[PDB]
Amino acid sequence: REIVCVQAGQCGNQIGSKFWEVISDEHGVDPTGTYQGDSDLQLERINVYFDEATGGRYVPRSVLIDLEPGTMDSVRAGPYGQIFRPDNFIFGQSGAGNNWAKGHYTEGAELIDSVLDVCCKEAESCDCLQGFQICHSLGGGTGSGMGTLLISKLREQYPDRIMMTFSIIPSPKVSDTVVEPYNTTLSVHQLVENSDESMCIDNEALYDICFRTLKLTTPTFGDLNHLVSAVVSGVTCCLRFPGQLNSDLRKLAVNLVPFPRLHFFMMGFAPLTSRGSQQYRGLSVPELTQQMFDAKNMMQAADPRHGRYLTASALFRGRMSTKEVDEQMLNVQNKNSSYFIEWIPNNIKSSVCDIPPKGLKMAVTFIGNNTCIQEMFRRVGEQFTLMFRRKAFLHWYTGEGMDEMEFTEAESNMNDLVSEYQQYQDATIE
Amino acid sequence: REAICIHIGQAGCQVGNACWELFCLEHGIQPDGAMPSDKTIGVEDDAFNTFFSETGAGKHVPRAVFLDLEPTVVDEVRTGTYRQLFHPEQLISGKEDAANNYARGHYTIGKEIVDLCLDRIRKLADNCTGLQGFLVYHAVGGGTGSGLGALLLERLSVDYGKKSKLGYTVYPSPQVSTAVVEPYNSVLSTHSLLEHTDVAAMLDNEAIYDLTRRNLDIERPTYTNLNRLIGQVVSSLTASLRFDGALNVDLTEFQTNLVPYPRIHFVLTSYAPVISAEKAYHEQLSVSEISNAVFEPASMMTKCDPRHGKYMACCLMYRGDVVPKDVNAAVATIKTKRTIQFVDWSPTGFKCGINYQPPTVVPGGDLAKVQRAVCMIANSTAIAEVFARIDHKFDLMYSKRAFVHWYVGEGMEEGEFSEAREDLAALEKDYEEVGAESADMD
Amino acid sequence: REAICIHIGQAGCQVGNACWELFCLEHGIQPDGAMPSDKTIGVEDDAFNTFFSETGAGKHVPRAVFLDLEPTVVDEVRTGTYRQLFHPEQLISGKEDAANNYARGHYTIGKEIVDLCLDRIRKLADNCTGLQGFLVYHAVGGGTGSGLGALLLERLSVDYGKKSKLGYTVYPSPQVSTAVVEPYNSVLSTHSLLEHTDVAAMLDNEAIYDLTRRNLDIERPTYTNLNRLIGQVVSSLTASLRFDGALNVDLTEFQTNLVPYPRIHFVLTSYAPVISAEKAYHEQLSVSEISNAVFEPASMMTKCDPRHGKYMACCLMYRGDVVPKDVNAAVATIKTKRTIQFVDWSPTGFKCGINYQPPTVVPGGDLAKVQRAVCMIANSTAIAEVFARIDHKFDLMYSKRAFVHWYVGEGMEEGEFSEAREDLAALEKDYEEVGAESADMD
Amino acid sequence: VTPELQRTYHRFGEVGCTRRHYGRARDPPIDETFRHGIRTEAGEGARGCLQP
Amino acid sequence: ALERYAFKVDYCDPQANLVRQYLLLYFAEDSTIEMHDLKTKRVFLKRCAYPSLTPRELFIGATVGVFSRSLKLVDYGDEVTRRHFSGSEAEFVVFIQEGGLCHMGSIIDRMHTWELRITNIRLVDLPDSLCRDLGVSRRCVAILFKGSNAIEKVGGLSTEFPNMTVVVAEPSDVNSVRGAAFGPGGTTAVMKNCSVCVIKPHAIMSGYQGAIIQRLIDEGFHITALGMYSLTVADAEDFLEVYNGVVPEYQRLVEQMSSGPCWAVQVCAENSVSALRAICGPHDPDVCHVLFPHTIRSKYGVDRTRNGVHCTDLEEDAPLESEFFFSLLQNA
Ligand SMILES: Nc1nc2c(ncn2[C@@H]2O[C@H](COP(=O)(O)OP(=O)(O)OP(=O)(O)O)[C@@H](O)[C@H]2O)c(=O)[nH]1
Ligand SMILES: Nc1nc2c(ncn2[C@@H]2O[C@H](COP(=O)(O)OP(=O)(O)OP(=O)(O)O)[C@@H](O)[C@H]2O)c(=O)[nH]1
Ligand SMILES: Nc1nc2c(ncn2[C@@H]2O[C@H](COP(=O)(O)OP(=O)(O)O)[C@@H](O)[C@H]2O)c(=O)[nH]1
Ligand SMILES: [Mg+2]
Ligand SMILES: [Mg+2]
Repeated sequence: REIVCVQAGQCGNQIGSKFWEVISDEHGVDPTGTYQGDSDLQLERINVYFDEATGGRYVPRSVLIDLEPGTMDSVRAGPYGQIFRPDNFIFGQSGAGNNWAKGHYTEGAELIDSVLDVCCKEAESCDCLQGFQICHSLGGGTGSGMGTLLISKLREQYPDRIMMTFSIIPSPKVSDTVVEPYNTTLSVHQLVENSDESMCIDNEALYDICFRTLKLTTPTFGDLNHLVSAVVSGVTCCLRFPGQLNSDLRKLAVNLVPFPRLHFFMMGFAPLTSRGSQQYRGLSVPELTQQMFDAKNMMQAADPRHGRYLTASALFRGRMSTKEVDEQMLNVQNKNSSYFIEWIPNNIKSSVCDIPPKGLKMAVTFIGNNTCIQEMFRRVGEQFTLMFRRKAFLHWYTGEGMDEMEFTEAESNMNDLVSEYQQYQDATIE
Repeated sequence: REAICIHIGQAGCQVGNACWELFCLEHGIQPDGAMPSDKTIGVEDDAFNTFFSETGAGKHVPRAVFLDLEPTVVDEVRTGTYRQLFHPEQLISGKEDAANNYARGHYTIGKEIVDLCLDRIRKLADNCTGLQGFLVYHAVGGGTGSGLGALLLERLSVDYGKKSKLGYTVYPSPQVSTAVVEPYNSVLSTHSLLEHTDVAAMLDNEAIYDLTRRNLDIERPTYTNLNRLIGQVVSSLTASLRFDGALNVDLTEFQTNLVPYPRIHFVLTSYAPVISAEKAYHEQLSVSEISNAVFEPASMMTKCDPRHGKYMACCLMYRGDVVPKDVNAAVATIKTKRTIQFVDWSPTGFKCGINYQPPTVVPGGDLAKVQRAVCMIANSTAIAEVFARIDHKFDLMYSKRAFVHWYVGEGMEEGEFSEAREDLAALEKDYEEVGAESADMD
Repeated sequence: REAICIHIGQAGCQVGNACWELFCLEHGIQPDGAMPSDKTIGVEDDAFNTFFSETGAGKHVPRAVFLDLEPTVVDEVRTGTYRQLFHPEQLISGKEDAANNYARGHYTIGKEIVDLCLDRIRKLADNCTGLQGFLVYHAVGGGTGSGLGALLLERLSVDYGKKSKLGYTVYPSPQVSTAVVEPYNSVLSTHSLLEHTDVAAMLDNEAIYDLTRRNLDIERPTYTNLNRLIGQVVSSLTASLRFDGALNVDLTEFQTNLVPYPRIHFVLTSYAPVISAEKAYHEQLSVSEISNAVFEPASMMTKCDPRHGKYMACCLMYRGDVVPKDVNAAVATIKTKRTIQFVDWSPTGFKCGINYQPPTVVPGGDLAKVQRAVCMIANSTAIAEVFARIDHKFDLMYSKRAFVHWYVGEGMEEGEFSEAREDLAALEKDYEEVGAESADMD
Repeated sequence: VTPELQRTYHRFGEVGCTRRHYGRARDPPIDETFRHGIRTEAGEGARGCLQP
Repeated sequence: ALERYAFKVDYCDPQANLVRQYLLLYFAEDSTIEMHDLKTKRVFLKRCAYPSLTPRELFIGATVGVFSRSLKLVDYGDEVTRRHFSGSEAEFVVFIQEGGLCHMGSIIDRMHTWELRITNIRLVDLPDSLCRDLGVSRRCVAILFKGSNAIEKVGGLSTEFPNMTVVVAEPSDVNSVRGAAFGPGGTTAVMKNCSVCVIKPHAIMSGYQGAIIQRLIDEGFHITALGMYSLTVADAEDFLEVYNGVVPEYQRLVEQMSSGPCWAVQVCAENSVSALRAICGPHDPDVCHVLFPHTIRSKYGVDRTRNGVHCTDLEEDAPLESEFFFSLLQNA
């Protein structure tokens, strides 16, 4: 049960490099590609993410795409970069220009066929294909346009598989680019139709994790991408190791999404704690559960206390009793009962896996479906409405060729997504 | 990757000498175009490629042309220290100057020389594989810089099309002046520059003199100091193309982020750690102090006060040892300030860039050595005040036809003055209209 | 943590030289701004931070500006021994003095210099993270000290708002005098200072001369002695910020404890073990004797007699080897005396502070070395007689407008004299009313 | 020929050169090789907290 | 010193069985490295910090480990480095006479502290002609070495160790002793009642070799043979046949022993194999750092693959290993 990864744009390629470092470490793969691990449990599911080349070496089932090769040359030049298959790097000759329309319509359609050819070559070689995994930012140019284009093409070609996305989205507190609202609105419009499950992360939340929880004096983008790579590698853990209560991406989707538009989730990872403090507090399921529901440990700016949970899932790694897990999830549901949607009798799914991440006795990753995500989209829509009334930078997009009607359509679809989330928050059983 | 530099007239060639001196010293090419015979490693690196191409013997030669109608300045380049760096065909010189007449440069004299310039630029553009714009240096106060610069920009814009054209322009200072006919030439230049340029950077000599008096300790500055500051600014802006960094910025990203409407393309430029060596040991120079510095009007290189207008967009380029979190904290502190105001239709007002290469130190230079620097280009409605004073001086002179007989004799209809003056009036009205607030009622 | 020092005019700069000499020697920074040469490890302790900031190379620089309209005193600082300590921007000098005219400082000349001062203070305040007040040194008898001190305090009070501002002020002595126009300048100063100062410390040169004659054995004192005494007092008050102690006292606690009503903020200062080296080795200097000393009128630094009034609050600072039981026993002994009287609405009349750092000895100095010292600041109604006598001197001169034409020529209306004189009359009435018994009503 | 001390005390210096204060000329000359500014303190990482 | 070093290195690829060449640059101002590919003219690795690499280890014929790859320095890639190493290429010989065998570990340690690189070493007995000509004893230790300012440095051995060292500087005598002392020939190793200890390449580059030999002398053992040999991959496999299927780090041991040259000593004492095993310590340095803190592997070992020294485990194989080191490798 093997996943194919696609990494698009600068943010996606950078997070991907750290992800493949973390995965190669957990399975004991040397940066030369030689297996150097120390338990049979590592080898027995290696097929899930790696293909085997002749001899010792293993090669990772990933496609790298970018519009200017600077980032790709940096990732190929990195310390683990050699493991990647040379034929899997696809690049153009001129940048996205931070413009969605350029990335989607002009150079996108020029490159996109070679990416589908590589993805099809990789998929049809698999004996049974599980979902795709894609990392990209929504605020950028090449990330937004080709990521959503490629997602649409893969959804046309593999409608029976799973579609999973990890996405970084612009915050108003610390923007790097002026035209972020347009690109974000068009990308959310594409995702809500095409995707099966989409995960969202705010850079502001990663900075607050680093400064308040980890007390790092000088965090860097490598740290933010390491936290994201930790959650990404954690969600898939039950695919590739034994456990007392197995779980699967499809089982996650069936238990989390009540209605097909409501597929946007929050992320957290629990055993975050500073090196000075670690001597003072042992790991246990109550402690993990307390950190797990603390809004301090969530990777989005919206806070759970302003909404209600429709559904949530917790995947535990480590040797632990099921009784303590079940009663902790029951006690949290009973004590905070106003924050859980009342017409569902049990909102939390649990899963238990025997093999923890290296150097931790136990870990849990938390996925939550909460209506407070509407505030984030609303904030982006406000900035769009401020910019759109004055045609502030629109001639670039119109010069690529877009009709203004796309912008009003994308706004209407995002506004309808916000309305759909808001109605279930404010409702009675009747 | 590649950019082509076009230097026109006296100010543009003299600023070019400082620019190419700096770019040589930053990459390490010796003045004869070679590299040290010892430092060679076997496999060289692409960073020069933005500005230099190498011959098969390994000599470097730069992607520039020097254009003048009088010989003297180009003969100074041919006989100077950098004789061997430039290709001799690239250094084009006429017989006689345009004598402060835009008409003489544009109609009579530049028409003979212009086809050589296009042939040289074509020969350069054929030896490229990723050209991404033209950089142009000229002054609009003189005859050949205005007239031939306009004619050449028109021809370049028809032949090359969509490629971007970024101009660095020295405008006539608001009370320091050097020639009587400056208003006429600047108006007629600006008429052509409106249609055929993608971004225009504004300079005033009086501001760079003031900056060199207050921050540096120079009582008697001269043009070499100003030209070294301009060269440093250009090196800072093009560094994003040439070295590794956290947040790169391609030249098309400047135009996408800075220009909201196709006429609103005139921008202000400033540079932060202009400081002397003796001051440098009394002060630390963290990110937040230089970020606060770039917004003070004492730092600006154009004589305008931005407190009389509203910012529309800012582009902040950081080079050296800077970390993104400090940029974010600084920009949030700037955003907090009450004397800094943005138009309400531009909520996300800033674009950032971060590059690892620290600023270079020039052997004869007057700047201190510093670990980090920031450079800003920003779009603001305050620029409307600069045009209004030139227009007032034009109106004063044109009421009596003070010099017009030269221009009509050298080939121009009197009507062309009124057309240009009406176009600049419309540009002033555009800057009045763009700055308004509407639909307050909801 | 941080405090910023502003020195205005001649007396304030001369007292500043002694203050910064003392603070350097007490912390151990060399006159060139460096640490002792015997250490080879990074810095470990924050106590310098209240007054100095370090550069990345480890030089120290002090949190002060020197403001003057005449060059001579600041040029003396520039050419003196502490040349390397100060940043050159901090030493600000005009061209010509305010010529003992408040009007010249406030209206004509200080108006040109004031914007530079605010820009420097802003540049200082931006490099802070817990600023807790301004310290200001000036004399109200001279023209630039009065006019620029008032204008600058007004601007600081609008721009910075709630931040505290504490002034140390040299007032015209009650019969010693140096210039004819002292009453006019002191009245006009006091009018502005009433609205725009949070605590005012009162000084008379005649008292410090008397103290140096009686206690020390100095027949012929000069300004360096007085300035060193003032520096010791300021060091004692700011020591609570800088060193470990049993009972610390933050600058906001002064304001909370000493000021009963918002106008009643003028305080007297005195210092106990002013003693010569020959007397110092024959005697111990215990707590109860020096506590008895600070209440004797021979110890005060202002020429007023506290027996003609009632105390409202006292703040007692002990520094050195003192134990709390001895401060409590001393205050209990003081409280029994009948010639010391407190207003009946202030039953808990005392605040105590205890700091471990003993007073520093300066190589050329005249104070002895002592293991302990106490410094007192107290609010008392006796100050009303000093103002009443200044107002009487004003009334004598002002009845015929003896010199007013200078002030009216330099830009001031004659009406402003009467306004200020009526405001100080109201301040006098405040001191009669606050001291009026109220328990008589049943 | 203008002597060195009097030239130190003139009002105007040479063209296009920075001038020192006259109370500073006797001191030893400054150093130009050194590069000023505070070094950023970059230490540790998130991997130690995530993977003890 | 330097601002930038430049060497070209070869890397033996086990999967491809080819030898690849790269270009390695070291920036000494901030301790970062960067690698390029000569065959492709492309970047292999950016400027990344690498604190385990120091300028002292950079010399020709050395071996370094960069991201689990063993790189062998081959030739200078720049003329700055060639000019800086203009000296340090002449080979001289220092002898240790009979009275100095008890102090030979201190001699080798002193040579290592003087920035001197040993290019060969052997314990031999010279023919009588060279014995008379040079002025040495019958049984002596011959050390061949190179380095910067070599002659002036080795003059200090005359006063630190009186009358036990002989220095040779003439090229003709060096050629004669190179032909005679080293090369194919006989050996002084015994064939019974012996044990073999092997110094791994990483300890050779780090240079704890003199301390190990002097510890062996101090404990009371006798050295009956000594030499340096370079092991091919097949030789390393045939040396560690008995460790296949028994220890989990067999392949890593193979590549470590084939990485570079190794020193092999022979020890003779009472119950030699057990005594040497006791003095070396357990196989894992983690056990040593807790329960056996005085052993050699505690000081000079970091994991199971690189525990510093190697000692015979089965008393049935001591003559086998002694033969494999001192006859098969030496003679042919
Ligand atoms: N900053 C700077 N300004 C210059 C320089 N040279 C000339 N200028 C200014 O530019 C204006 C004069 O323009 P010129 O370049 O001399 O005119 P021109 O291009 O030679 O035109 P012709 O006189 O017809 O040959 C004046 O305002 C000068 O102050 C220079 O080297 N640096
Ligand atoms: N303690 C002390 N008092 C001084 C000193 N110099 C002057 N004074 C006193 O301050 C008052 C005179 O104020 P000045 O400082 O001379 O006035 P100014 O600031 O120079 O104002 P202008 O005369 O307009 O320049 C008189 O009471 C002097 O006794 C000094 O060095 N130490
Ligand atoms: N978390 C994270 N964010 C990044 C990284 N690189 C860029 N970003 C953010 O992504 C946005 C820029 O988008 P970008 O990737 O350049 O868009 P593109 O030009 O289409 O590839 C900004 O908000 C950056 O702060 C990274 O490595 N990690
Ligand atoms: Mg000219
Ligand atoms: Mg004065």
